[PDB]
Amino acid sequence: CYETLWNKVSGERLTWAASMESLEFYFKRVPKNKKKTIVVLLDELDAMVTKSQDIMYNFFNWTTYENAKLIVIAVANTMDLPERQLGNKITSRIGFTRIMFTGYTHEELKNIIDLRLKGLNDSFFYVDTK
Amino acid sequence: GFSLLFYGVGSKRNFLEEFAIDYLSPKIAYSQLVNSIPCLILNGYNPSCNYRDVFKEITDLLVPAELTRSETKYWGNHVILQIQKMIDFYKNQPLDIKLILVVHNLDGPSIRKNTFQTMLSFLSVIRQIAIVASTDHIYAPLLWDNMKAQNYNFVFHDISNFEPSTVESTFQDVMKMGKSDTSSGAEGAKYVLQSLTVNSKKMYKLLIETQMQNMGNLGPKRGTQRTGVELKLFNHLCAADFIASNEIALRSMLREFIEHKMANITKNNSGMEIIWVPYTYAELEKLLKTVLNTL
Amino acid sequence: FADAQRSHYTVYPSLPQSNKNDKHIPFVKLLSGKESEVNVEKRWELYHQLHSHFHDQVDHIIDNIEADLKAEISDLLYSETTQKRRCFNTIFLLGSDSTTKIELKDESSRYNVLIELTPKESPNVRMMLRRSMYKLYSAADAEEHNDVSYDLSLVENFKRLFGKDLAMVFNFKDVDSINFNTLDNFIILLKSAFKYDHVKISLIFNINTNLSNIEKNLRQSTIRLLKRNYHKLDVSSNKGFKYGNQIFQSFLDTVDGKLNLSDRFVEFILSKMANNTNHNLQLLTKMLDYSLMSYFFQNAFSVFIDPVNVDFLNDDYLKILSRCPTFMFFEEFFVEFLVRENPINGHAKFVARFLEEELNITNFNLIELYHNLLIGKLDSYLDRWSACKEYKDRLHFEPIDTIFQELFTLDNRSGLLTQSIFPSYKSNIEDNLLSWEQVLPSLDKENYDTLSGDLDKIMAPVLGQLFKLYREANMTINIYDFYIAFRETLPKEEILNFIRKDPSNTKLLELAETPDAFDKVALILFMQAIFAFENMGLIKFQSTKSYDLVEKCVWRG
DNA sequence: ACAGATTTTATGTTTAGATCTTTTATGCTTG
DNA sequence: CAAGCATAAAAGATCTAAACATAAAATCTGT
Repeated sequence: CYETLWNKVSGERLTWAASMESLEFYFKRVPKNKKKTIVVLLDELDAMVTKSQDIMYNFFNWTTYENAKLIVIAVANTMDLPERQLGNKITSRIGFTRIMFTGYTHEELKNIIDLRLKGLNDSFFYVDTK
Repeated sequence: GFSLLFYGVGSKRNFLEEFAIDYLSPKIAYSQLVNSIPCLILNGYNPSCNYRDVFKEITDLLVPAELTRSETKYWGNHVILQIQKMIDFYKNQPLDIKLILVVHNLDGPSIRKNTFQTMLSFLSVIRQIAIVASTDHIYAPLLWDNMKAQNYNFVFHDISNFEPSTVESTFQDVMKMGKSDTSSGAEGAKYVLQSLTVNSKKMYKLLIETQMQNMGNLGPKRGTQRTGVELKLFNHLCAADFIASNEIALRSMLREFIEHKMANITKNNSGMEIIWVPYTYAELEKLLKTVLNTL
Repeated sequence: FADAQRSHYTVYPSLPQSNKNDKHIPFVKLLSGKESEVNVEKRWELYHQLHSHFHDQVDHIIDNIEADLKAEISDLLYSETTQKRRCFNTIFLLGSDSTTKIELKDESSRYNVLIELTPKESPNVRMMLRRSMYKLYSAADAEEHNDVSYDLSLVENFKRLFGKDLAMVFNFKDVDSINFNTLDNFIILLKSAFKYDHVKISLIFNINTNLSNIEKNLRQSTIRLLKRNYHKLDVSSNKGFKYGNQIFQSFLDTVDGKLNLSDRFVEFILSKMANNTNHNLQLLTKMLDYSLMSYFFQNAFSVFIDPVNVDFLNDDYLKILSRCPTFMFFEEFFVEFLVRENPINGHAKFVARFLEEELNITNFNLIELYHNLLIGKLDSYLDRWSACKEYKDRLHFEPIDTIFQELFTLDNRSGLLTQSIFPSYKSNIEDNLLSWEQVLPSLDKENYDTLSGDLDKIMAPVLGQLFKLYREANMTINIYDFYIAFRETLPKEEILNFIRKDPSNTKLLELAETPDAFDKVALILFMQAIFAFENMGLIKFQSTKSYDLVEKCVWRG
């Protein structure tokens, strides 16, 4: 996931270590005058951390730098993934907005289904028996 | 060509060191002829003594020839094969000693295992090095077979002076009489870290705490590589705490810990550097709460 | 840092710039440092020349042994076997140390590949096979100057690959150590390589104990397969007694009549030789060399071995030698009874040669014969064969008639020889520990100057004092009662007085006023001593969750 | 400055060493 | 004494980290 980001922000192809150092140097030393903001959607962060505990730290630390203009939108299943994985001190020294999603109620799911069939419910169709 | 052994009650560490460093080396240097003969002294009472590092020192000092690809054999141990090649090479060199390998407490915790004993057995056949050793255990001669006794070619000598062995008891606890975690080696780490440096203690505390966090994320287990801390992660954490500014200072001050086996640095399968402490989680917590936590 | 806390740290000492011409010599001036330096130098050079003379012959004998065994095994390997190519010939080397370079003869049409396998390099069958095939491929390619997978099919394709026949010889270095399940499976696997009619296999088993263990462990079918061609070959340094005799004769000639062997010394040689068979010749060489170097070291008269320096006798030499018991019982007087060479060595060599040429007796120990001749019961050793009855008339030997042999002899009367090569390790430890009086010297000249001139004499060292009670203790010992007894054996007021004797320290005197200061310093000493015992293995501890009991491991004597 | 020499990332392959878990060889213990 | 009861240690499942190993792409070195 490192090199992909680099390959999507730099057009070059680098290995994972070189991508790590390149992204860190681009998020740390390049002045804000000559950079364009990046929005990263770290979908399924659960699979990224595993034994490494490296991806998540790098991505939640690259947003701490003032030079870096990065809006990391991480998404996961377990609400307590950061505080467990990084530790209370690190998850406190990094201020990130936490959002929790609750499963839809019956009314909400009925509304979703009804909205997805607004154009077909109680409709007239011409059908040929042939 | 007689490797020499000292056995008896009391600590022979001071006596044997006095013999080898002050008397043996200058005298053999004078007789060979200038510089004194190097003296590799090997502390066997330390449970952190490793045979890989000992042979690394011996090959850094003596500098033997490398072994050819054919001589490597199919996955065979490189240390023993290199030693046998050294024996073959040294069977023709002039018979003048180029190193004395002092072995304190030859029957200690991490020095009595068969691998390092086999290494020393093959190493002592080399006439150009002198193997002076000391033993303490009563059943110490149980460690040597017929072949190992032949290769050692010992000449036992009795030294008994009832010395109190202050240095030997340092590496293990005495309040619990040493009955528990005798070969852990954490007590020596506590002793060496008690008064080392404030910044080194602080960064060691950071590393220990990160390792405990990783263990919790992952029963008392050893601190293996899978749970250790990444070098880049550690540098970032230290920079966030104004401990080590850059790579150079951190590596320079960490080499001291690496050489004393309080920590180890390896490379993961993906190539990421990892630094870890090989102590048990309970031992790590005790070390944190007894010396680290007092600041 | 603390260097004592390190491990395997090299140290380069700073040698002093002060030096002399020839002060650098291990030999020291004997007779209270009265002998001249020229005598010491002459002793050093004669020792070196004699050591070289002995070890040259020892090396020649060793090389002869290696060459003879290699030639014999190579001859037995081929032996012009007419057996059909349906089984592999096996050679069981009975009691062979795994130190030999089995040479395979070069054949124009057949590669001869020696594949050596060891228990460390054979965890299981697949690794046995992979290592064997790698060695085969490497040796074949080196001889012959794409890749092939490491499996038995490399043997199948060998004739096609290299256009030559194959002969693989498997040398199992330590066949006793390998778990015989994997060895049996590997042999059964090798059995599958007989469908090719261009490959011949030869197995060599370096057995150490006997064939009884091989029969017991190996499967019956494998033994049946091996039995088709096996050759029990007994190769060993201790078999036949024909090699220890050569080394002993070499030593006897390198001392000639210049030196004499004491009866008790050769008895000790025989006793220590009888207690070891796997490695015998090397132990004998070590014992002889150590005795020789010790004799040249702690004997002052070794400088006078050759006649040329007999005139170099001084007043101190004659004064010391005047107390010789042989002289009491009995320059120019000494030489006329010194240059007389001992005929014992020549007679022994003649007897050995006479019996080994035409008397058709070979199984005899020249060391045993020499010891018996030294005692003087040569008939009791020559009558066992019951064949030299008509030759005993000319084999009679005139009894021992020699004088001044105390000064030129090889013996162990001070016990250094037995306590430096085969010491009573545990017994020595217990003898030193029980009677500490003879280990730590007792001094009273400077007891006034020392700070503890009244406490050193009264009491005993802590570790030995604890060992006294430990020996007088029971099999299982409660720690509390042991400490109670140790403290009761400890004097009370003297410890406190010793504590008060130091005014420099302040924490010690602060703790001194505490009423149980003695009761806790004694406890500290007890923990130190019990830790030292645990380190030395004298005592052991039971389940650490209880830790209230200990067991004695080693008993005295 | 162009091909060789060295390095960097990226596995595969055996050996040496670890802890968990299950079973069962040790003690503790009345007559 | 055996059963009961307890803890303990052997035998092995399950696994990892290290030593030993090869290889293709990109970097660093001399003419």
